[PDB]
Amino acid sequence: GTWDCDTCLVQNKPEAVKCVACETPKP
Amino acid sequence: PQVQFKLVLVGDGGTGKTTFVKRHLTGESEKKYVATLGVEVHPLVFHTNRGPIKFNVWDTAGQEKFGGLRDGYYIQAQCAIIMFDVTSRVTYKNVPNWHRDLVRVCENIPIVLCGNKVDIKDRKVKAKSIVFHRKKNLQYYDISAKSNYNFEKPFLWLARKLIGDPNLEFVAMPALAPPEVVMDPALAAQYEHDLEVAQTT
Ligand SMILES: Nc1nc2c(ncn2[C@@H]2O[C@H](COP(=O)(O)OP(=O)(O)O)[C@@H](O)[C@H]2O)c(=O)[nH]1
Ligand SMILES: [Mg+2]
Ligand SMILES: [Mg+2]
Ligand SMILES: [Mg+2]
Ligand SMILES: [Zn+2]
Repeated sequence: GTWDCDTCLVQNKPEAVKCVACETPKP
Repeated sequence: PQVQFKLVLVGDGGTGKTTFVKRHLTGESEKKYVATLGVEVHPLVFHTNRGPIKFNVWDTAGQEKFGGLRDGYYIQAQCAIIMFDVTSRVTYKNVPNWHRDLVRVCENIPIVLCGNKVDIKDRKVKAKSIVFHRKKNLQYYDISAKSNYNFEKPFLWLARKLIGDPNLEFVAMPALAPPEVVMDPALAAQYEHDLEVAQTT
């Protein structure tokens, strides 16, 4: 399942390691 | 899970984008700074007849004065508002540029065109000159950030487009900063009629 970035609130797909928008790493 | 959409707010520097987004008090108290991009994301909740919907509005930190915005700003936008200043004709002249920048990166997302500062007596960009929206599923609203005038209108149109429900309503206005200027009910009436008159041409 996808996940919400804690920094910019963008939704990333479950695969991504960092936010596709703000490059913030997944917690 | 909460229903929410990324909304990018673009337009020339000085058109009132920051002033506008900040009217929404809780969106301002809960805003998130994104250093990597130099952006503040304002979570704007609106309560609709079908539940809450949240617009996460991306506000620049002024960089738009010095060039086009980077891809990461636009990335994954689901809707947008394009703003200009009806007291600065060049800001409206730049609208097609923002649209192009936006569509290049986001495609055919719902977009609303806003002419801000209509509270100001000596208006320069009047209804009959505002034409860019007619062509591309772009809705237009006059607004006045400082007076809260038409504040909910862009958000309601986008809500109806995103949910796919023409009958969606806001059950109540969000708590907003008290107007710093007054929007003359007569000007609002004339500007409103001016847009309908124009829409039939
Ligand atoms: N009269 C009037 N002035 C406004 C309005 N919105 C913004 N301004 C002024 O325009 C200037 C630039 O506004 P700002 O929000 O910083 O624009 P931005 O660069 O697009 O983010 C500021 O001095 C604001 O006070 C409005 O609705 N009415
Ligand atoms: Mg600003
Ligand atoms: Mg506040
Ligand atoms: Mg509220
Ligand atoms: Zn992010």
